[PDB]
Amino acid sequence: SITKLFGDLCESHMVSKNRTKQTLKKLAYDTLFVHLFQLPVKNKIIMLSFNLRICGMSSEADRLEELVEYLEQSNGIQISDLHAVLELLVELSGVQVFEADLGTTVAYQELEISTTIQRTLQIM
Amino acid sequence: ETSLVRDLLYVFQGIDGKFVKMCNSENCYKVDGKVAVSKSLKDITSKLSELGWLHNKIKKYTDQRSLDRAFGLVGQSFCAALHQELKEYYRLLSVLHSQLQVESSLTLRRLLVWTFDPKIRLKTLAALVDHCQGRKGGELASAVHAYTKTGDPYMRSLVQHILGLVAYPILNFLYRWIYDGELEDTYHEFFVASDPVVKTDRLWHDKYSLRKSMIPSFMTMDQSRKVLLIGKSINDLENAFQTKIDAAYFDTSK
Amino acid sequence: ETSLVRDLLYVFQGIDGKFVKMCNSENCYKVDGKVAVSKSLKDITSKLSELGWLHNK
Amino acid sequence: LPSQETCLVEDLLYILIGVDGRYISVQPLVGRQSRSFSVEQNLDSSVKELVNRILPVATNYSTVTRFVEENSSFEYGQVNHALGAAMRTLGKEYMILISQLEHLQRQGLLSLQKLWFYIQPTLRTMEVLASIATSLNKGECFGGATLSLLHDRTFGYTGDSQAQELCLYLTKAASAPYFDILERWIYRGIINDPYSEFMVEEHWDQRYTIVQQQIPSFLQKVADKILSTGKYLNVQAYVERIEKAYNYASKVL
Amino acid sequence: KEYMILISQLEHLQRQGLLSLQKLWFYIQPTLRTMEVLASIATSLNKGECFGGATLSLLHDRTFGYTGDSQAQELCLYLTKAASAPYFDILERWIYRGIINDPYSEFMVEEHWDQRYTIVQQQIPSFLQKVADKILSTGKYLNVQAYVERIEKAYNYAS
Amino acid sequence: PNVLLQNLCCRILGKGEADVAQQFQYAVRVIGSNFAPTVERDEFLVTEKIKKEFVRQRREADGALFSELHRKLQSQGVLKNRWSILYLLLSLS
Amino acid sequence: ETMDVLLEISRLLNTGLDMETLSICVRLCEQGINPEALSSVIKELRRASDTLKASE
Amino acid sequence: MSAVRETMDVLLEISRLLNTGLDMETLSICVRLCEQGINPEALSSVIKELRR
Repeated sequence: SITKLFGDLCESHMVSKNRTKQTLKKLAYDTLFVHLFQLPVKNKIIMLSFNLRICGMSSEADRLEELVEYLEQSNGIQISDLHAVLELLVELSGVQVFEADLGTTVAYQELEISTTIQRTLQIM
Repeated sequence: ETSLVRDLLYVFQGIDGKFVKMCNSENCYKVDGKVAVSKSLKDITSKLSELGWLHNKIKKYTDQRSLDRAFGLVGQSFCAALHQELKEYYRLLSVLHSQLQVESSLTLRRLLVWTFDPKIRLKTLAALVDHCQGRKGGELASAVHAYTKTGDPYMRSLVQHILGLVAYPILNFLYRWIYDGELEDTYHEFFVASDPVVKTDRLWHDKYSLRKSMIPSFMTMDQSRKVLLIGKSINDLENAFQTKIDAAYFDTSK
Repeated sequence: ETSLVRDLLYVFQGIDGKFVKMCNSENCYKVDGKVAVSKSLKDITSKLSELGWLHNK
Repeated sequence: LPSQETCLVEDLLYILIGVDGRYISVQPLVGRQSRSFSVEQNLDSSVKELVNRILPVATNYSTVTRFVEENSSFEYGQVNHALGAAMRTLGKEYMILISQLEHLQRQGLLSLQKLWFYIQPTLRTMEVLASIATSLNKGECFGGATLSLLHDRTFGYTGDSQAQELCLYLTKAASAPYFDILERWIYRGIINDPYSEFMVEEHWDQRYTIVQQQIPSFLQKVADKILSTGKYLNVQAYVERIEKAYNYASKVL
Repeated sequence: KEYMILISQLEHLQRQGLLSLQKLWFYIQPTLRTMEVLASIATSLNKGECFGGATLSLLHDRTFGYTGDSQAQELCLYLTKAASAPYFDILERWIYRGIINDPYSEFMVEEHWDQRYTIVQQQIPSFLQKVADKILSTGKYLNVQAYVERIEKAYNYAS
Repeated sequence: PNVLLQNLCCRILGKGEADVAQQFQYAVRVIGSNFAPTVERDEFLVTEKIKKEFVRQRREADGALFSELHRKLQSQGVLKNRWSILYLLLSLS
Repeated sequence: ETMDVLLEISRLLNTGLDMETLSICVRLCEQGINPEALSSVIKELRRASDTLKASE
Repeated sequence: MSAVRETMDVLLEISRLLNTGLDMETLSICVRLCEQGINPEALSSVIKELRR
């Protein structure tokens, strides 16, 4: 049932309390109503995969395409509007090789140490 | 001022600093040998090895750790988990160092509170290494489960992490032994000793005798004895692991 | 100093740079000139000498 | 004090490359491949102890890196060669770590403590390889003797996840040469090993009988399967790639 | 912890000319009301000799007694629910699942069908003695504000 | 990028979407892994290849004519990245 | 099968979905709730959800 | 706008001489790909397949 599933949906993002469950259910229904009042997936997916390829994630572009193909040869065992599910994921989407990868790892840890310090600096 | 902050940071980072800790041979606080002496000295000294005892105890365990395995596989697996929570401990020291040199903040009260959340963390991890002299799981497994049985969600988080990694040889030994009866222990990573009673042409007799002496808390005596029966027939969650072994008892039966 | 960093690029290209070098049994020789830099970059530039000796093979 | 730590980050960096440092001296004094590191004098014992705990790190580095350059210099065409290739690619990410932390030393801010954190990941990776390499020098292992040694380490280092990764990689990457030397023995009944890369001893059903020193990474029972493959050729799920050879053996009979 | 960061908030300020005697006493004032009630709470638990439900029963009498003063009311509210979040979980698996283990006598029902359903007075409940019976007897048939309705909706399931 | 390349399939193949899908997949793969030019930029080299092509075919008049056409393309001052356009038209002669 | 498979695709596309929520959304699609609506609905519910978490 | 029309006319003339068999629509698309910094080598290969 759709009315239940929308409450499971709001409640899943939190995993007073009782009031809040209703406040957030009301929002789900509302957005649905507003939305109503106002290309095939397969292609949309390829276009996301193009964007990966130019960024040098060749392996991942293959892998996203391979898996999207796999589902289509089966019919799902608990899926039945597979195009729409993939579509929802689409709309919510978003030497020197080894020094690029390492350099990112080191630079990301460098960012973290500084954000904890500035935050403590802020309380004072 | 700032020199005596530097001096206490090194005790967290390792063992001793600019002056050595030991009157005799023991790790109780440090010598009065500071450049500034007040009567606030008596508390900067008692806030310099408050957790310093408890850093070097885990670090020294990890120093002794270097077996390719011998007298328990599980013992050193436990000690790896402690090397990972050591690791995180070092990142909270690197932000102190980062405020105490050029790349107040030279105050020694700010860092107190920032080690005070770690003072409930690394202190009960020192309590847990003194509670585990086990080396075949079910003393270690019975240890980390017994600190989720007392309150405080700041030590409940630390010991619920470890439970899943003391467990990691115990279930990796299990699944293979439901299915095939594969064996890949020489030091015993399970709570059932592997062939104590040599294989002979069977009546369907015990080729394994169980130790009731060490048992996980994610198993029991009667659940230990069930899975030995799955091993004959082929020939995190703390009560839901005992359910699914009974569905392995049920799957080899049907 | 930075002149020394340039000088090794040419040991890959040849056998010889700013300083006169030679290959004997193995390895392009190193003069780092005057002291004014660490006694330990000459070891770095020895790992790199075998690639100038290997170029000329 | 904070400035006294600073030339010891720089001095340390030549020690990790392997070369001679500026106040940390490099010393062979052991017949094993490891090299001992001694820091010289200081007028501050605070920095003396700090330097000392970073020194067990280039210790485990120098084990494995010397081993693979001893193998290429004095030539081998063996499965212990292909192990030495497998350790070489882990040595690639290590020596580029030494460069990344030397990039931030020109933008200097590095402590010996802040810097230790990054050294602590790569201490794990090298400690596991160092302990495989020291056990091979005492053994003097060749061929199948190396394959089974490596199998012994996949058992022991399961329960430290990050140690499993390295010892799995060595056993698989050392098996992929060894089991190809098997398929070329299915296709042509006569092999050439440049030393020994396979068990079969070469000079009726042909005497392709084996030394009891070289065998697969597994025990002898799967070995038995490929011994009878060559007797007949004259007429996990990585041990079922042994099963496809012996199934082909019943059909050729 | 939230006390000691306020101590650090003043030490930052104390390396400038600002704070003197009663400059600090406006920080001391919400905290004074806060710690004086937590301390008159702690005297009675320790020296009263109170563990299990008996502690809850004291904290319950604080919510009554501390309606005057909103700051006072916010602390014993927060302590009496922070003291129950372990103790409710043990009773929940009894009335939901039908499993209990008591190693420290965490809940009132101490095992040993012919297993007993004790309601002890060293863990006397915060709630009525009558509604504690309704806890007890949910568990009877599973054993081999609105926090009282949680038990009643447990109780209709079981019988 | 994503749109323009799809447009290319659509006009040539003379089909809309859900007809050109597999073709799209080849095209995306092959453009993306080699996105940026693999040659050193230089208008003159490409032009010379076009004129030699005219001479080889003994179309001398058109080879001279071409020279007038390239100056006209260049002069307008609108399209830059000219070498790549020209390059393409030469490969497909 | 399909759900493990979809959970990898969701992750390669970095969308923001976990296994529990995805499962609820699948049953929403099969009940004929539009993808565009359902994407709208996820976003609004998250924004409010996070605002409530920072207050706790 | 006008210079953009004149320029396309020049390009169409470049196309007729070389026998590409690109229309006014096919050329205009090609240009647009070309202006975004796509490698012409890759681009030519795709085209040949699309005509198959």
